[PDB]
Amino acid sequence: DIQLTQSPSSLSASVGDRVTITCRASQSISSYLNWYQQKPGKAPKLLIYAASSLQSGVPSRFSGSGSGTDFTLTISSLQPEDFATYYCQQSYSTPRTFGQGTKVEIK
Amino acid sequence: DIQLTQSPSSLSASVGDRVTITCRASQSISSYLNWYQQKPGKAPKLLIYAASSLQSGVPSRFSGSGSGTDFTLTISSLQPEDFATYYCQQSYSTPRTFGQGTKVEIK
Amino acid sequence: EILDITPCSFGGVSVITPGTNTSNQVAVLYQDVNCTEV
Amino acid sequence: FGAISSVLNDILSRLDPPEAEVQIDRLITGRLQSLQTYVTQQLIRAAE
Amino acid sequence: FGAISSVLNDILSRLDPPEAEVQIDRLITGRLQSLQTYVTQQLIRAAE
Amino acid sequence: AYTNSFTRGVYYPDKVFRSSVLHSTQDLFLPFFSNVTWFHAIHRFDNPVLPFNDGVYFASTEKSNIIRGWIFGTTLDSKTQSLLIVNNATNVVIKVCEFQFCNDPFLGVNCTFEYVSFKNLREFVFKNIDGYFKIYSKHTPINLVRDLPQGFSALEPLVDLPIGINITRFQTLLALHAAYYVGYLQPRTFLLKYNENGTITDAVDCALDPLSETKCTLKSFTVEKGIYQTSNFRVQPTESIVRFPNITNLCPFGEVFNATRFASVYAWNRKRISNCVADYSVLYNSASFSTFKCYGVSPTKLN
Amino acid sequence: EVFNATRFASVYAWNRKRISNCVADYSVLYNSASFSTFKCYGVSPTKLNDLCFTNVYADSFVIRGDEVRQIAPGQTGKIADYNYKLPDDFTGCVIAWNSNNLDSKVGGNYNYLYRLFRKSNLKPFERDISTEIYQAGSTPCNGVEGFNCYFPLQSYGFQPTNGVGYQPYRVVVLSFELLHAPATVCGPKKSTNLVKNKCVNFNFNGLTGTGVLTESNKKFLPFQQFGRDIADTTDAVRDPQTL
Amino acid sequence: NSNNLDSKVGGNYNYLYRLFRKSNLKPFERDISTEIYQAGSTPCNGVEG
Amino acid sequence: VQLVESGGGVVQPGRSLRLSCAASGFTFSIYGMHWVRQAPGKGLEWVAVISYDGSNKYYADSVKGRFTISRDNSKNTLYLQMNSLRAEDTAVYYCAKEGRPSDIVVVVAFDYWGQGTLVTVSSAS
Ligand SMILES: *[C@@H]1O[C@H](CO)[C@@H](O[C@@H]2O[C@H](CO)[C@@H](O)[C@H](O)[C@H]2NC(C)=O)[C@H](O)[C@H]1NC(C)=O
Ligand SMILES: *[C@@H]1O[C@H](CO)[C@@H](O)[C@H](O)[C@H]1NC(C)=O
Ligand SMILES: *[C@@H]1O[C@H](CO)[C@@H](O)[C@H](O)[C@H]1NC(C)=O
Ligand SMILES: *[C@@H]1O[C@H](CO)[C@@H](O)[C@H](O)[C@H]1NC(C)=O
Ligand SMILES: *[C@@H]1O[C@H](CO)[C@@H](O)[C@H](O)[C@H]1NC(C)=O
Ligand SMILES: *[C@@H]1O[C@H](CO)[C@@H](O)[C@H](O)[C@H]1NC(C)=O
Ligand SMILES: *[C@@H]1O[C@H](CO)[C@@H](O)[C@H](O)[C@H]1NC(C)=O
Repeated sequence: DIQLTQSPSSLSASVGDRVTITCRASQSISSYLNWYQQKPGKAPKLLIYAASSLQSGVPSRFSGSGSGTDFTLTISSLQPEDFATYYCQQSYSTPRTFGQGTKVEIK
Repeated sequence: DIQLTQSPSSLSASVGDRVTITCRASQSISSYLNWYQQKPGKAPKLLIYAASSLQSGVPSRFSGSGSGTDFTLTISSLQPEDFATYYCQQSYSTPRTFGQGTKVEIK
Repeated sequence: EILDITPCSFGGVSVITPGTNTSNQVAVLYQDVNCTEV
Repeated sequence: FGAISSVLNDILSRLDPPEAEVQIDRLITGRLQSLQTYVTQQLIRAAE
Repeated sequence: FGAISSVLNDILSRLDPPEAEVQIDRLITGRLQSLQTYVTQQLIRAAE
Repeated sequence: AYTNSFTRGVYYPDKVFRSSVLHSTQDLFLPFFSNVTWFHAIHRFDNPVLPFNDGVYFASTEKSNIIRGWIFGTTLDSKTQSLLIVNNATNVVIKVCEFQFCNDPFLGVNCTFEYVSFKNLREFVFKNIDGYFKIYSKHTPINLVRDLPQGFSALEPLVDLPIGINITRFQTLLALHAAYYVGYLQPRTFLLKYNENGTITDAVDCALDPLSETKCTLKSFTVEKGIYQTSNFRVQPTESIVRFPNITNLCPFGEVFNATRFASVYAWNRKRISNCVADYSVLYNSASFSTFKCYGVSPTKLN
Repeated sequence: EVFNATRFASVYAWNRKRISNCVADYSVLYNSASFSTFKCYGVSPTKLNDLCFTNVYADSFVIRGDEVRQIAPGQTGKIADYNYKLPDDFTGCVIAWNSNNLDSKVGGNYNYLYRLFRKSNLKPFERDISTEIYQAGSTPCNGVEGFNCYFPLQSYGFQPTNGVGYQPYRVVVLSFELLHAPATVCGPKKSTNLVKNKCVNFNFNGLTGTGVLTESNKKFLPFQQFGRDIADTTDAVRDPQTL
Repeated sequence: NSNNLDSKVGGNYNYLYRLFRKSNLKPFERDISTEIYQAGSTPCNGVEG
Repeated sequence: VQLVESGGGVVQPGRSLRLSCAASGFTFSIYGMHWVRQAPGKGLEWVAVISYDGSNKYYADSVKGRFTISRDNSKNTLYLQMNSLRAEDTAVYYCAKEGRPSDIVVVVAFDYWGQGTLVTVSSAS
């Protein structure tokens, strides 16, 4: 089956920081990761599909890249509303799994 | 002749409210209503023409619809700057008339 | 390997008839084919 | 003769000149070819 | 005959009908005149 | 049971008034001397569902007006669009609902368009073409009870009506308290002899037999004594050997498409590929690619 | 009612309302500026009012801006190769005008479909509504999800803020079938009476041509209309007004 | 193109269009007739709307 | 487009419960429907997948046999019957729309979600 691994499991950073989160897949999927942002107490929001493509209405500071097994979600400049839990979601095959969730907070 | 009746005559709503203003004609015009926003003490501004078509430079939350006699202007998320008086204006024939004006206020 | 290609047999088809008003028995001539391809 | 219709009035009637020419010019070339063959047939038969 | 290739199968194989027509129609017209000429050659020589 | 469709089946193909003209037409006709499946209405027996086709010839000998109806459906079970034609005592009914048909659909003694109006041959030719449904008819009286009469009666076009379906199955409706025949048309070429008035009096199948091919070629019913060239013989290729060379090495397109450093436009790569078995078909069987417009060769055939 | 319709169908399943036995009046119909594209192929559009057709065909659907150029004879493309295919000998023409007036209300319209890739190219004039699944070579199917079993029907995301080429163009295509059959549909031209035994230019049911019209002793059959010659030239017609 | 010299900053409105006219225009015919458009239904000459 | 999640609350252990996922704003009959739970304090966990017609339904190994997800395209509503609830089943649950981004790339992604409903399997009252 497919296993999703995130690193770090959590972190904190200040406004304007460049954040990088890595999602590694069990095997070569290369086209199927999906980055979702969840504010606590609310529903997740799709951010990235195909592991490198940006969803409309999302600020351009959000950016994604990667293929094969190594994937990354980056934000050039953290903003006061960015701070939430991010899940990478592969869509390669059923049953689709998630990562362990990564919560980025303030410092 | 052609007569325009609006509903409500006026209202108040909080920021983000979906506010809907209806304009009915005397008879079927179906393509000629024009929604104009007038702030107090200033000149009116075109918002919608042909009762459902958007004027450039107008925020997307502004939205109009309708045909025949039934026409409506809808705002998805009320904003601090939307509070004004709105007039529906038919263009079917002379003498081209207006509605009774609908003032949007804050509560 | 050295191969020749010879186009497959084909000929016009002619119909032998006595005048119909005499009879309707008919014989057919196939032009320039061996009597195996028929 | 590789045109939309044989009847000349149709092509003349339905579609307007600018593209009608490309349609007729095939009718003319075909018809003119037919008539020319007939004449050459008659000339040879005339000699016989 | 002013077409992409003299061999019919080529223009038949390589291209599907919509463009094939304009190419083939040139071949057919070219061949047909060649056959037309040959017959008129025979008829005249037949008379002699 | 089988019998001989001697000459019946010719119908005025179109709307014309040829007088004493031998006019050659190519269309769906019942081939001459064909085998028609012959169904009984005696004693147990039944009227089975019959396969439709490009066309269907329906000739029935009738002595007591038993036969009243026809069915034209794809499934005949209310799932799919279904035409009906029935003739009860004085009214002709045509309906096209998605009817719930009985397994034994018989007339005992989303809906759409509707219209309302052995001694006998009620010959019919039901043909469906180009989204149009045509019916042809004739009512010649006969006295031969055993089987079909030799003779030639043309069929006038009774009615035309626009359903536009796949009709692939067929069944008839008999009054239950009268044999009927079925033949399937084919795309034959016929030479029809119009009379002075325009009643078709005789016709010849261009492909029935070697004599008949000449009549079409001469374009005459009577041909004089002699030899006549009609058609050209051809030996059809039976097998098709697909012989290509014998080398096994897949061309390196993958690295071009899976390249990492595409070169700039001014200095573009010129990777040359040869002496290998390219496979274009699976290569472009992916929906990522946006533009594929091909000029010199139609894209599908590349393989 | 076709052009003033309220529920245009999706492109994958287009309406095919048929029109017959009525007096069409095309000329006034397109004498409006609303229509944005009017390219007519088999017929010069001006002369539409004059002709007589056996039967016409009203096919309408909704597509984005970029695809309207695709609907045309001899065209290829996603909708062109998968939704609506015109034969090369198309005789008729297409209509186009946007409906941001009526569609993509404000939040993402999702009621219009796409019919993306399917196994084989679509043959001309075939509405295909079979969207069970796609296979993509690699077998595993009927477990309908996710890998190389991709659902064929995409949806249009129609937005009021969607550029100019992504907007919904409501289109309707008219295809005329012109044959030597009793013409059901015709333009709105009144008729003069009949003048006989005289060299008159004549148009019967839209047949056209001139001649000297005289009574014929020949007895047509009731169904027959057009007399014809051994050389296959028109020689007799049946008067439409009086038999 | 002439952006450098035209469309100064707020919408240049000095260039015209000549939208629909009753009939198609013959070759090399400059037309300046701007009386009004009629659109089949009789009412005009109270030219508005 | 609105998706309505409801049916959560306080439930005793070992009992059963049916959750509702109401579909509006799009042709629901054309998209697979998924349930995903997120238990308090930890992340998202894929639960169930159904076909656009319901003819093909699959679950995660953690819930097989216990859970039965249902679909009624006639009224276009989604349901999940959980039987034999236990403390590990105490979680907020999301029903999320399937489908692909506006047009071609390849991937089928999780677009518009529900709002979340908690199903607390507790003996307390
Ligand atoms: C009308 O219905 C018939 C079914 O009776 C269709 O025929 C099927 O066509 C598919 C093509 O993919 C074949 O695989 C099936 O085998 C056919 N059916 C049978 C029973 O063999 C037919 O396609 C329908 N009409 C049209 C125009 O498609
Ligand atoms: C030709 O046939 C006709 C009848 O069809 C007959 O009267 C005539 O005698 C025949 N002539 C010959 C030479 O057989
Ligand atoms: C036909 O083939 C046979 C050998 O099978 C040969 O004897 C005969 O001469 C051939 N016919 C002709 C016309 O060559
Ligand atoms: C007709 O059927 C008979 C058997 O009843 C068979 O011998 C004959 O070859 C068939 N002929 C045709 C043309 O089908
Ligand atoms: C004949 O059949 C039609 C079928 O709809 C039915 O409506 C009608 O009552 C029947 N009888 C007569 C006399 O028309
Ligand atoms: C009527 O047609 C609609 C078209 O989609 C179809 O869904 C419905 O099932 C049909 N009615 C019946 C009873 O099958
Ligand atoms: C034509 O019909 C008339 C009567 O309608 C009849 O007298 C005449 O014999 C017919 N002629 C032919 C050739 O059938």
